[PDB]
Amino acid sequence: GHMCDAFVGTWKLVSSENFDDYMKEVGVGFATRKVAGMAKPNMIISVNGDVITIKSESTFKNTEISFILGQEFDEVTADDRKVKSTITLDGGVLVHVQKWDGKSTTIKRKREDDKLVVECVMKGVTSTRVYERA
Ligand SMILES: O=C(O)C(F)(F)C(F)(F)C(F)(F)C(F)(F)C(F)(F)C(F)(F)C(F)(F)F
Ligand SMILES: O=C(O)C(F)(F)C(F)(F)C(F)(F)C(F)(F)C(F)(F)C(F)(F)C(F)(F)F
Repeated sequence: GHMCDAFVGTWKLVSSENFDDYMKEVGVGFATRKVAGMAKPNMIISVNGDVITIKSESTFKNTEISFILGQEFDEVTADDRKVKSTITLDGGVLVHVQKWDGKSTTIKRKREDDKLVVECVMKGVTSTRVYERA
């Protein structure tokens, strides 16, 4: 169970680019966009056998997803979309696709330098969020 060894630990947000535009394209409502943009989340990534957990903690809301690489699962996103999610390990990157309502979005969680970078894409709109170790 070593696929995710470069991701495990705790992380805190450094910077965010185009995040509100990404959320707009996804369809997130105004108030959720404003709370999300204001959060300084702490991310916890952990491995228990085959099951990986990604937890995001912020002042007003936490999320927690647990999954096996390659196995589709149900996710209720923070903006309350009911999506079908699959996360795979491709070239050292966690590639997460969410499918719902005839639409898709991809969240790539990757390593760059000493950082964990989250790249979100919806119909050509890309957000880049950089985390440092907590
Ligand atoms: O509208 C809500 O219910 C909310 F709580 F404001 C929220 F925006 F969804 C949120 F969950 F807090 C959040 F900000 F989106 C978040 F916590 F999920 C996040 F985006 F900050 C993180 F990065 F933690 F996921
Ligand atoms: O920083 C991250 O870990 C993240 F993955 F980029 C994310 F911010 F959590 C997010 F997935 F983009 C997101 F915030 F959850 C969201 F934008 F997708 C959303 F729409 F679910 C919400 F509602 F939280 F904004």
